[PDB]
Parts: sequence; C-alpha cells; structure tokens
Amino acid sequence: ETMARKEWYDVVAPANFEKRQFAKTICNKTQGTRIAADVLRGRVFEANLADLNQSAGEEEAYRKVRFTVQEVQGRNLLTQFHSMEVTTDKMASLLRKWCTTMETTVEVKTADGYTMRLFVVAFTKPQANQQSRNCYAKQRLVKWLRMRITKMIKRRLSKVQIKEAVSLLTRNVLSDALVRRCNPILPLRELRIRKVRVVRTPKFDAQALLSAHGTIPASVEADQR
Amino acid sequence: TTKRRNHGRSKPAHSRGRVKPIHCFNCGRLTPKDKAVGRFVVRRMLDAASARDVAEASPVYGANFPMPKLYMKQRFCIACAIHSRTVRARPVGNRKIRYTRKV
Amino acid sequence: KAYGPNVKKGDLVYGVVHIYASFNDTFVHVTDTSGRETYVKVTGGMKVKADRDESSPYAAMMAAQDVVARCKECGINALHVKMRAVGGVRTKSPGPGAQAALRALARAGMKIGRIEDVTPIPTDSTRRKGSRRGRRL
Amino acid sequence: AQVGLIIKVLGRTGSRGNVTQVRVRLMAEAGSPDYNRTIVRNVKGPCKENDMLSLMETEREARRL
RNA sequence: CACCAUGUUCAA
RNA sequence: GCGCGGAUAGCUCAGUCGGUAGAGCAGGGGAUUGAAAAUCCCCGUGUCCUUGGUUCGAUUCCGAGUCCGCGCACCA
RNA sequence: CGCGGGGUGGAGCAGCCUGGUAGCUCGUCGGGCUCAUAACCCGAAGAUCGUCGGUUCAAAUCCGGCCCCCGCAACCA
RNA sequence: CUCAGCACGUUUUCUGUUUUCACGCGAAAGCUUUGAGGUUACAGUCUCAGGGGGGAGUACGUUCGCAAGAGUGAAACUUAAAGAAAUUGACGGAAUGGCACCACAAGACGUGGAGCGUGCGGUUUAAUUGACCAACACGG
RNA sequence: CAGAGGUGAAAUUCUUAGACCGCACCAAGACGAACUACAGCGAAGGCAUUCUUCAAGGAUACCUUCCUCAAUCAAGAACCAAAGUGUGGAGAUCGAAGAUGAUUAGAGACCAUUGUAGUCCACACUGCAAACGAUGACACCCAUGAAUUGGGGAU
Ligand SMILES: *O[C@H]1[C@H](O)[C@@H](N)[C@@H](O[C@H]2[C@H](O[C@@H]3O[C@H](CO)[C@@H](O[C@H]4O[C@@H](CN)[C@@H](O)[C@H](O)[C@H]4N)[C@H]3O)[C@@H](O)[C@H](N)C[C@@H]2N)O[C@@H]1CO
Ligand SMILES: [Mg+2]
Ligand SMILES: [Mg+2]
Ligand SMILES: [Mg+2]
Ligand SMILES: [Mg+2]
Ligand SMILES: [Mg+2]
Repeated sequence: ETMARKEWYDVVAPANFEKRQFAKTICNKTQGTRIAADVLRGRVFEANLADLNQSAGEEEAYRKVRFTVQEVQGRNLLTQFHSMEVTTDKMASLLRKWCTTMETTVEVKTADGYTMRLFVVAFTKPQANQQSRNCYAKQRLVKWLRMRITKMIKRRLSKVQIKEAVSLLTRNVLSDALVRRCNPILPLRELRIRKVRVVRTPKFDAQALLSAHGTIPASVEADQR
Repeated sequence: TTKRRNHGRSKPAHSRGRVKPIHCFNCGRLTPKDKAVGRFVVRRMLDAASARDVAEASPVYGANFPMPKLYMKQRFCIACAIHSRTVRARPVGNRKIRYTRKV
Repeated sequence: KAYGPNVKKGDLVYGVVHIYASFNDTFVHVTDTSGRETYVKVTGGMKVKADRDESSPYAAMMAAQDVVARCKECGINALHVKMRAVGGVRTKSPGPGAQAALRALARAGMKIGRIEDVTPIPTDSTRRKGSRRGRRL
Repeated sequence: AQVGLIIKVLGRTGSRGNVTQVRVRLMAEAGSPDYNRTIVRNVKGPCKENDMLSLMETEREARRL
C-alpha cells in the first residue's frame, strides 16, 4: 500500500490572507536517512487568490498565487510568496484585435532582498465619439507608458518589505495607482499586472519568517482519531 | 487569367516584400501570415449538456460565475481551409464579399 | 479503510486533477496541488484493448470512474481541474476524451473546483514537425 | 435498465438513415437523484415520440447532428 | 482522408 | 564432471509451493461489410519432458537421470 | 582428376515422425467483381523426388554404383 | 509628470500603401488619377527585350567561380500549328440541395451448388443456317 | 505505477534497471505567439520582445540657401531570398542522403519512428528565384465615394 506510508500535512499562507490554512497535502513518513522536513522545504503551492482573501468580485477570481515552503512546524508548512499570475483564461480574453498591446518588464529589488519581475500588460481603447477603424498608438507614447510604469514600480516596491509588497500586488493597490498615472499618456482599456515572480531570495532568516505568519493556526493532524 | 486581384493574399504591390510564414494549424504547411486564413475561435470547453453536469457539482461555477473557454486563434493552409470547410469556393461574382467582423 | 486526513465528514479536501487529452490517448492524473505528490493516474489506454479506442471519450469516461474510486479511498472529496491539449508546437486543440472525462467526475459525485486550461503556449515557436509543405494526405 | 420516454425525435441520422437521433426523458421515480433528466440518444428502429424504451447505460449522451 | 492503375490505329 | 535457468496443445508462456490446468496465438462458424485489412463473438484443443518415494490427490513436493542454455572445472 | 556441394509440380527454393493427394512463393486452370484488362476474391489441378540397385513393415531422407551442375585446390626447383 | 500634455470629433491640405467607382481602352479576362486611359485623330524624353513551335539557353569559343555553376550564345536539322482569353457542353477520388427497391437500409423470396428444360459460346460436322445495363424461353 | 507513442489501422520506438505523466528548477541553442492587419519601414532582397547606444533615411514645415547643377543609360561598379561552398564556432528543434516500420501488384513515394549534411553565428565565395504587379525609369492630364499611415494648419 502506498497511502500506508503517507502523512497529511497542512499548508499555511503568510499573515496577509484570510484563509491561512489551504491545500492539505501528503508526504512520506521518515525512513531515517531521508527526513520529510527536507523533502518538503522547497515545494510550491498554487492557490487561487479568491480562495484566499475570501472576497471575490471577478478581479481576485482570475489570479492564482504560488507559495514556497520555508519552515516546517510539525504538520504546518510555513510558506512564503513564490509568484502570482493572472490565469490563462482571463488573459487571453483581454486581447481585442484592432487596438495595441504594450508589455513591460520591470526588475524590482525589495528592501528585504527579494528580486522580482512584474510583467505589466496594457491595452489601448478607442474614445467614446471615435469613428476610427483601429486606434493603434505612437511608438513614442508606448515607450513612455513603459518608462513611467518602470519608474513607478521601482520606486514604490523598493522601499517596502516583502509582506508589504505582496499586499500591494494583491488588493490592486499598485495596479489602480498605475492605471491612473498612465492613462493621461495613452487611453488605456486595461492595465493589469499579468504575472509577478520572486526571482532571487535573501538567505534564510528564521525570525523573519516567523514574523511573517503572525500566529500559526495550529494544525490538527499530529493526532489521534 | 488572374483569378483574383490581390492574388490570394493581403499584400499589395509596393507595401511589403515578404511576410514571414506561419505553420498551418493542422497540416503544418508554411504559408505567409497574410495569405493564410485566420479565425479566432472562442470555443467553450464543455457542451451545454455537459457543462450543466459540471456546474451543478461545482461550488464555484453557476449562473453567477461563468465557466471559462478556449481562445486559440487558428491559422490554416488554403488546402487546409477548404478541406475542413472553414472556407469554401464561392461564385465568381460572389468572391469579392469581405466580412470585417465575425457574423 | 480511508486514508484521509483529519477532518469532519463534511469538509472538502482538494486535489488537482490534470486532464490531458490528446487525439491518441487521454490521461486523468490527480496530484496534491503542488504536483509533488501523486494520488492516482489513470489513462484511457488501460481501459481498452485496441489503440484506436484509447483516445475515445468512452475510454476517458471509464478512466475517470477508476480515478473517483481511488480518490475516495485517499480521502479526496473535491478537485481542481487543469485541462490541456498537447500544445507547444503541436495542435493546441483538446482531444475527444477531454470533455467526457470532466463530466464523468461530476457525474460520479466528485466536487469540481476551478476549471483551467494550462496547455503549453509558446511566445515563439521551435520548428514544427513535417516539411515546408506540411503533412500530405 | 432504466425506462426512458422519447419526448423529441431529432431526425434520421447515420449514413444509411436506419439510426434515429432522439431526445429521451429518463422518467425516474421523482425522489431520485436523476429525475426529469433528458438525454440525447441514438435509437435503432422505427421510433415515434412518446415511445418508452429501456436504457442500459444512461450516463452516455450521443454527439448531436 | 485505407486501396482505387489502365483502355491499340484512322475514321464517323 | 560445478552451480544456475529452460522443458506446459502446431507455435508461445505465467503457474496453488504436496486439492486437477490457464490465458497468448494458430486452426472451423456467424457478425462488420458492397468489398477490404484490422476489430469482435463462437467450436479445436496439452496423460502437462522420463522415473520413482507415490503427501487425502504428483504440471505443483521430493530422489535420480535424458535434453538445452549461460558462468565456472581440469594430474590414468 | 583429387576433394567438396547438390539434382525436388511450369519457375525459384525448402523437406526434423525413415512416411499427409509429398511443402512454400510465383505461374497454369475454372468461376466471380469490372464496360474491358490488371489488382483483388472464391476455388481446383499439377510432382518417374534425374536415373539403376540395396537397408527396411515403410526411403526425398539410409548405403551404393552412374549421369550432370557448381566450385575448392592443383605445391617448392 | 519624457505634461503649456494624450487620445478623439468636424474640416482643410501635402506624402505614402490601397479599396468599390466616370470617361476611355482591350481579342477578352480585365485595367482605370495606383492606367493596361490620354493611340490608324498613330511623335514628351531615354532605355531594355521579342519576331511561328522546337533543337535550346544546347554546342563551340571566351570571361568570371574553390567547385557547383554564372554571364554571353549559335547552326544543321525538324514541324502546321504551339499558344492566349472567353463560350457552350461533358467530366471531377470538388462543394451544396434533391431523387430512385432497374440504389442501399430493415427484410422477404431466391439465383450461383445438384438434376433436368431452353437459349448463348466453344468443340465437332457434309452441314450443325441475327443480337454480346440496352445479347443469351430474344428475333413471337 | 503499466503502459506511453504513433496511425486510416498498425508496426518500427520508449518502458518495473520507473517510460508517459505531474511539479519546481537548471542547462544549451533557436525563435519572438496572440496583438499581426488589403498596417508601417526599406533600392530590391528583406525587416516583428525590451532597454541603452551609433551613423543614417524619407516625408512634412519654412518669405533659409543655391541657381540649371537635371532625366535616362552600353561599359563599369556595390548590394542580392533559399539551397550551395571554404575556414572556424554552435549543435536545441526540424531535417536532403541513409536506416527501419507500413501501404502497395511493385513503393526506390506519400504516412509513422529516426537520422547525416544542413538549419543558426562569424569571416570569405556564389549571384542561378513564380527576384511577381508575370506590368522599365522620369514628367504631364485625368471623374467619384468609404476608409488608412506619417507631417502640417483651422476649431
Ligand atoms: O493629403 C490629403 C489631401 O489633401 C486631401 N485631398 C484628402 O482627400 C479627402 C479626405 O480624405 C482623407 O480622409 C481621411 C480620414 O478618414 C483623411 O486623412 C486625414 O485624417 C485626419 C484625422 N487623422 C488627419 O488628422 C490626417 O492627417 C489626414 N491624413 C483625409 O486625408 C476626406 O476626408 C475628405 N472628405 C475629402 C478629401 N478629398 O486626402 C489626402 C491624403 O489622403
Ligand atoms: Mg518575394
Ligand atoms: Mg501500359
Ligand atoms: Mg450451339
Ligand atoms: Mg498509408
Ligand atoms: Mg525527427
């Protein structure tokens, strides 16, 4: 039997999220020369952002968030933000044909040490009274849409920590403040941070990880039935 | 006998020299991107009989939260478009009809 | 009898089912939501004896019922679903077994979470099999 | 085998026209899970609507048209 | 999208 | 001549460790079909290499021996 | 020449019960499908096992003498 | 703040890529300020190529090339048409809509196997006196 | 954990020494999807991520300057797709040759699995395209209505 050697573990998000305990998993019992706590401590857990903050509205429903395992406290897998990505169904529906599509990539080094790319996509719109056939854009103006986005993310997310930066990427605080400043350059149908990835990490500090979870919600699977 | 002005493709005389080809969607034939007939399909994943079974067994999906779909942009060879009946041979007077949007 | 985790009878335990339908064979593969742990993988070529039936939707259905039989034993009440075609440089349209595999999990009482298509799409392509003239039939 | 009622005849199908595409309502016992369920199935033989027939595996649906 | 090659010489 | 494996219908081959043979495949029929190949369903068919001790009952347990493989032997 | 190999249905080749109208592919026949031919399908025919003897209940096989075909060798002064 | 900014709306105008639309033109297909128009009412300027189909872009000569080749480029001989665009038809293992028990389907009852009757072929014979779905119990 | 692959059906091929699948990652080389169109740029070949750079190019604006400097071209020059060649790199994927499957009467083909040269870069060579708009260049006149790209001007 293969489920005879499996132990159920529970995956906790950081303190940003409403549903802390998501995505119950398995792993082998320890044989003795290989421990479960080392096999688990690099895994990546994909979860929808609408299944975490417990407040949908079809802006959170179309983003999933990945978490990477840092520390193991018994049955809890203490994780940290790995990546966030707009789902592939929402992203392909945003393209229309006759407009134009700008794609910027900005490299951000947070004040904790996490280096990240953010991959912003933008789309032009026609005006309300516009009778034109296409509404494309000047390539002078898409390079200043791109210059202002690159300047504004490297300034807002280089002061902050990593718990604050994920709370900026979630909740659309960064994105809404990035539409409003980049709409007087070009008329924007949609500006959406498409995916963000943690690229490089600082060296593992244990006290900085436990601070990032608040109070751990105390799993129930080191148990009797 | 020039069968069609524009010669089958969206390139006029003094505009482009060439356009780099794409592979056909099922044949894999390399045809130029402006020549090859291109359809953007918005196909649903499940039939409405099959989707009703899945939406009923779903905590997420219902009449409020619609189910996703496939968005793939097919591009076909001209041999491949006739045979799959994406496109058909039309009468001589009827060939100049051009559709700017999906009907 | 049930190697499930420690919850009540009502709670939903999620895994992720990875439906992979080609035009040659359909796969139904249940993982843990990290992918690093596999509960059951049942393919459509284990249900039929002829190779032409391995892609068919009825073999996808019987493979989908063999999954639900074991996922109840492992204690998995609900599933997220990631469907895919072959993708990459290839045909990117889902096979015959795809929609009948998914319907047979809902019909068998497995609760269905969030449907997603994760077919591999390139930002630019390697050269595809077959010549400049393509496959000729 | 469940007994279903033909509520609609959708036309003669197949190559030779011997198979008939119908829409069959399943007619279960009204407290059941699969009550008032309608399926689109292929019937072999002369079939008019309101004709009951027995079904071996009701979880299949035929591909329409 | 299984396989499906060919029909002597003038003349009417 | 030492240890390992192989012997089970025409071909092919897994065995319940001492309670009776199985699938694979070929050989005769209906089905598919308008005619195919493939696919199906249906009726052949092996004293289970030779011997014993014959455990309630030996393809299965066990003692020799013929046959066939590999890797090893070796002073009339 | 010594020595070595084989002669088998019209063609080319097999043949381990010592033995199946001896087997295989092709061809020849007779019927189909086709407007017609080929392909294809359903059938049936055709062997002095080169020849003479001998072993044997039984010989293509086993032992021979012959007729052919085809090579290997055919040496050193 | 790449900000006295960005996009749009109505209208002008220059340059570019085009489209369905007046003359006119063309053997026609078609072309049409983007000419194939302004041409027997035949002259704005310059330039390159062609002279029935072949042989043949061959042979020789020469110049380039590492080579493959490239540029230049004949003749003997041979032929009564080769072409071009359209029309009408016939045909498609091209779409689309129909139909038919001399088509299938779902079936029936048989023919092909046997014996005989009769017609046809062949073989015989002194002689065994049209037709080959739409010939073969037919020329009553 | 028991098959994947591939096809019209298959079989070559991979697989209990763990294939296929699933997750995160790494390496290497190509290539820049959708947006991408009777759109732009370029003398033609041709050119599609981004950012920092180098020299240019046309159009437009102008009451700037110049003052016939022009048009077109034998000879002569420099570019010129893909394949090909030489010398070094690279070698991921597709893949002439070749090899195995299969289909076939035959299959030297199409189809499946592979696989060499090539594909890609540097520096040389070649100069062979349906190099097309099957339409030489430069001027002139030329009716109409939607649009479109860049510049300028009115509101
Ligand atoms: O250079 C132009 C010329 O001077 C003038 N004869 C004009 O002809 C038309 C004009 O056609 C164009 O319609 C276009 C709009 O759909 C317009 O283009 C213009 O668009 C404006 C908005 N973007 C301008 O900003 C833009 O610069 C400009 N290109 C016109 O050019 C019609 O609009 C009139 N109704 C009738 C005129 N005869 O076209 C010349 C260039 O095409
Ligand atoms: Mg070209
Ligand atoms: Mg011939
Ligand atoms: Mg007679
Ligand atoms: Mg084939
Ligand atoms: Mg290959």
